[PDB]
Amino acid sequence: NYFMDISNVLEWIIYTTGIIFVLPLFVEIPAHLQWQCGAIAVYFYWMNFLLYLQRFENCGIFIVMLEVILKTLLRSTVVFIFLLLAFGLSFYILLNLQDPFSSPLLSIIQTFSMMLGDINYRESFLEPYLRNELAHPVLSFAQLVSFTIFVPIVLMNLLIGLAVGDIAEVQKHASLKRIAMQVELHTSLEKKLPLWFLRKVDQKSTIVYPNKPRSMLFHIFCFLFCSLEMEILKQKYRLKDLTFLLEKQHELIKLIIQKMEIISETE
Amino acid sequence: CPITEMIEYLPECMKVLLDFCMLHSTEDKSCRDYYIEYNFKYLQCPLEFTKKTPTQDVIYEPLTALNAMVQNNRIELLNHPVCKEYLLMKWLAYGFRAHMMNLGSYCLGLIPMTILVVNIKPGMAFNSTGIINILDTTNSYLIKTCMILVFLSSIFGYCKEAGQIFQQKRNYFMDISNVLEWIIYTTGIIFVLPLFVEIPAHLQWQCGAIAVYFYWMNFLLYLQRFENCGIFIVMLEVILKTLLRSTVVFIFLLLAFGLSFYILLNLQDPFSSPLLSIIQTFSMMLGDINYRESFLEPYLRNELAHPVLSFAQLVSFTIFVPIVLMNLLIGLAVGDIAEVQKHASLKRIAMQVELHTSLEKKLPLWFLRKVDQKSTIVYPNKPRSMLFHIFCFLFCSLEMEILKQKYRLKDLTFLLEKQHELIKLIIQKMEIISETE
Ligand SMILES: CCCCCCCC/C=C\CCCCCCCC(=O)O[C@H](COC(=O)CCCCCCCCCCCCCCC)COP(=O)([O-])OCC[N+](C)(C)C
Ligand SMILES: CCCCCCCC/C=C\CCCCCCCC(=O)O[C@H](COC(=O)CCCCCCCCCCCCCCC)COP(=O)([O-])OCC[N+](C)(C)C
Ligand SMILES: *CC(=O)N(CCCOC)c1nc(-c2ccc(OC)cc2)cs1
Repeated sequence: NYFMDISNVLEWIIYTTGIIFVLPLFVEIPAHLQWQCGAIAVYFYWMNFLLYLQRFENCGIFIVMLEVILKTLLRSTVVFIFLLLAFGLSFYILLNLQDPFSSPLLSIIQTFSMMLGDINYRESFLEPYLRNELAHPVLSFAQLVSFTIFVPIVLMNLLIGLAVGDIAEVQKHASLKRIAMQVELHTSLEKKLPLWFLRKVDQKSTIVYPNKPRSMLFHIFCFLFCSLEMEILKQKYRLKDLTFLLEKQHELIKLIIQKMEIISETE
Repeated sequence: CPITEMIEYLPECMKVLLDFCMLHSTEDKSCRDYYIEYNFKYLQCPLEFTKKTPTQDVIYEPLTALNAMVQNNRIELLNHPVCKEYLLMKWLAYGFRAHMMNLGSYCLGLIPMTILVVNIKPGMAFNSTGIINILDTTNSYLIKTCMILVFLSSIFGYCKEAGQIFQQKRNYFMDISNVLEWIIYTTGIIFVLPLFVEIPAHLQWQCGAIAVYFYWMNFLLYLQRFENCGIFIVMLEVILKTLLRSTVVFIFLLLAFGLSFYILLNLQDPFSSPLLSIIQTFSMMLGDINYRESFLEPYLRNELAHPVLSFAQLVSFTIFVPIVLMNLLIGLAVGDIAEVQKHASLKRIAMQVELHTSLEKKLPLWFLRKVDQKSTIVYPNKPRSMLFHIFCFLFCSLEMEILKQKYRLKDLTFLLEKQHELIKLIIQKMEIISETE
């Protein structure tokens, strides 16, 4: 049941790679492989260490917001791939004589770096144009203005709007989510402990002295640790009771007319 | 028809009517032989009323109840499991095959041009026997077949497009997808023509650039038919239309700053011509001002005519365009995306049911009689049929209450009026002795 879990996979990568980084105390290994593994291990240790901050109360809401934004980015990745591959192969054909666009894969990585707005207009477009070093100059400037309109303007603002919507959705229900994570942590931890330890550690009542201060280190830890629908439903209940009582009263009045005595008002 | 009437007026009774269409077999969820049956007898008309007939004057569009539920925004009925199984059956009947055929007929022209680009150095003239610089062999068997595939795909695209010309009859003129197909087909023809007529390499690569741009740009429009992707395409459409509405304010403000910098900074190379100055200010829009290179270092060498006016123009440009205008575009994008995601879950199922009800009107009636079904049987205990697992991994109210309140209060005041009339009748017919005067 643990196969569809990324935390297990991160632990596998960390443990194997940290084994290979340390093995020269038994078996001699070339230094290239050793530092190649040390890089991946030091990356994934501190990357995995964010997942242990989810258990705290002052931190876990940022981790769950980061999770939501990252999943939405994973949903947009296919539009990213196709649009970026379009612009990358177009710049590969247009700007072949320059060093950043020599290979197609280098051109794709260059357009991915140009995504944020580092276009390098003067170095790659203008100064080759003033030295007659651009084949197809008009097509090149038209490609430049089309790339500037599509990717850094439209797509980035799309990501910003998606992030704003997701963060508003998360912070709609933050205060319930915090206490839900705490009670889930305790009710999952309690199912594994033995029963005699539960009988020996629990309590049934607490006594709090508000005048006496609590027990320096605790002060530093405290510094680091720092409805219409139900109303209309009640309205509906009261109106239903009202119409029931009025029906009974109407029946009694018809009984009065049925049993009434009429003299000197007939015909 | 009363089913459409129930969808229009009382949808919560249609919910119960759909609840009668779900049958549980053994009422034991642990059994491996346990199943449930879905019946689809109320969701559509008989198929004879669908096709136009000289005897039957009236017609009905296919998927009747689903179209009626889409036009009345009854999403709680669309999320009912009988409707989900109905769309799943309708997709596995004929939708997947027609969709994969329509995608493959385009991908057959898409792939070989990308192969032909990434396996030939640009700028060189290439022919069926190889690359001319002397002739380079050892790839000619691949290059020849790729050029033949692109040529054949382009001429069959012409034939399909001319069929749509003689079919649609000038209603297709206000459509950008037809125009993109025209550009793709003509330009891919011109990129491949040296297997018949010799063409200079400059025109050949000039056409190859435009073709490889517009193939992958057009290929985004075929992702709109999927469910996991099309909402991004429609959000991109909305944002791009709003940018097209703001383009005139862009043009006037940018032309102001461009001609001002053309007059001020004439001695520098990026502002030599007026059109180059306009393109330079358009590039400076995002925040790449080049303060040190264009403003400060000419000032410390006494190379600026009008220095005070130049720095005032710099601070005015920095305030207007990268601060105000970009934040205006961000606010417009946030509002439009919130508006789209207000109605996402209805829009997805609406696109799916529109795709099926548009595809079904063209198929012949005997094929409809031979492919459809009336009931499905699902075994929840037995897993479905590796490749399917990879495909599943890649594929992963106050107003009505106050209205009811108003109805009940109106009934209440009607009954109280009748009761008041009866009490006045009691006083009219009552007998009074020993209480008179
Ligand atoms: C030209 C190129 C163009 C390319 C564009 C492509 C664009 C596409 C971009 C991104 C899409 C892919 C995202 C990859 C994983 C995201 C899912 C995820 O972690 O969310 C969830 C946590 O979310 C969090 O809040 C945790 C965040 C920390 C994890 C970071 C590890 C990443 C290191 C990799 C770097 C590798 C590089 C190595 C190089 C040396 C985990 O999933 P879950 O099951 O929901 O929750 C279970 C959580 N518990 C219970 C386990 C706690
Ligand atoms: C100094 C300069 C300053 C200038 C500032 C100017 C700023 C102005 C900027 C932009 C305004 C102009 C935008 C042009 C078209 C936008 C309309 C459009 O596609 O929306 C809709 C789709 O929307 C989508 O979601 C599809 C998106 C993909 C299409 C990309 C093709 C563009 C390539 C061109 C590049 C050319 C360069 C060539 C160079 C070699 C299509 O229209 P629709 O009818 O609503 O929907 C029908 C959709 N179906 C049914 C067909 C599916
Ligand atoms: C409203 C609609 O979609 N239906 C419901 C179908 C369920 O009952 C079979 C319609 N029914 C008719 C109809 C007309 C004539 C005949 O021939 C006997 C059958 C059904 C038209 S739409």
